Amino acid sequence: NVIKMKSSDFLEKVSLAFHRTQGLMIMKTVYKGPNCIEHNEALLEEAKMMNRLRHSRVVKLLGVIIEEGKYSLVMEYMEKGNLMHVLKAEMSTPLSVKGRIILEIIEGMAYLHGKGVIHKDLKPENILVDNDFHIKIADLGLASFKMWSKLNNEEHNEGTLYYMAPEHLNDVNAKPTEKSDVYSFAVVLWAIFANKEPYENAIAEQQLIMAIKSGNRPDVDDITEYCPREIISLMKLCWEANPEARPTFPGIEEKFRPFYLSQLE
Ligand SMILES: COc1cc2c(cn1)N(C)C(=O)[C@@H](NC(=O)c1nc3n(n1)[C@H](c1ccccc1)CC3)CC2
Repeated sequence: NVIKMKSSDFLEKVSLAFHRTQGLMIMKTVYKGPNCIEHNEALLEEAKMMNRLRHSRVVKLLGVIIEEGKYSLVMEYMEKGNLMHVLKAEMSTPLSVKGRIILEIIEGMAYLHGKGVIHKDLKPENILVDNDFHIKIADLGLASFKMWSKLNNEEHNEGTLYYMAPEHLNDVNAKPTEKSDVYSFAVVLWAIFANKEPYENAIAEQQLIMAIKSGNRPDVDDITEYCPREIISLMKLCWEANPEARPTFPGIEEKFRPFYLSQLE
């Protein structure tokens, strides 16, 4: 359940926050300025609906702060940051854990798709990791928070394409689908084993967009550490140019869970 929390609930732009009674949380204040009270109940219900997406692999929206001219969202604190932070830490992550993170991403995405939620911005920054290396899927760019996103863009307030299905590059009139997210997943799979972002040799945005739409993909030979052949096959399957040929997350799960259990766990 969501709390209509108050600024007063916290000790004296994104920022750490210590709730006076509940503890560490993440706050994004989305808006400062004129009153716009007419938006209040829609902002609250939208937060309620996002808060109703509950699953072990989906991040919890803990509270909102709705005040005279200050609107803030409050999220649970994931101790190890996002997945790229984890992949780029000095201490390595063993193959078993990488396999589990993949399985858990599949579960969160199957759950979301089960509820009719198309993420549209899946990427390592939206995959958060707790102290025990379990993951939760987040929506930090507010791609599913329609009203808060508009609130964030209002005039009187005070981006990466690596993971975008090629159908959406240079085409803002295509509607994203579940297969859009599957493509993103494919590139996340590559990042997990490369321990870095793809396309490091790309020079210009227009060169990248045109290259990916012509069929360029992340360089599989650039994976130095060991990567199971089945996982190389999965990412190639998941980033096929034809969206209708990419599998669903339930189809992915039925393949990868028995492979995870028998080979990587
Ligand atoms: C650093 O930038 C950000 C951006 C934000 C935040 C922290 N750092 N805070 C404080 C949040 O609360 C974020 N919330 C989410 O991303 C969020 N909340 C939920 N989800 N994501 C879940 C979800 C996941 C995927 C799709 C839809 C909903 C349901 C609850 C959105 C705004």
